[PDB]
Amino acid sequence: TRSSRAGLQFPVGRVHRLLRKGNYAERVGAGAPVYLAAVLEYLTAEILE
DNA sequence: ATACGCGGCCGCCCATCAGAATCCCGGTGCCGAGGCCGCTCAATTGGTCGTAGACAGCTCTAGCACCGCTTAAACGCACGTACGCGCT
Repeated sequence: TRSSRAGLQFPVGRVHRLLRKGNYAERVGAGAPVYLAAVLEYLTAEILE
């Protein structure tokens, strides 16, 4: 389930919703919620340490 | 009248009993992961429809290349002036 299937530490089923409610393009590409959680986690980790 | 005795005082080394101080073991407070949890409202699940957008065909602009006549602009150097910058 999202983190699982994706294999990330970030919420994949949270940024998908905001990107569709922000109202960016007409519909949303399937690519992004998942990809978009990934880089975010990556940045998150780069600072903490 | 005249000579002997001594008396506590005292420096001396020498003895006894308490207090100061270092080491052998310590309790205490603060910070940060943990656990617990629970009412719940946002994500997920299973599902339909339709429409963007991938994709293949097509044609039809414009970006490339290439050349040579013409010449304005760059080049390099020579000479000195009037600033950069150092000192006071």
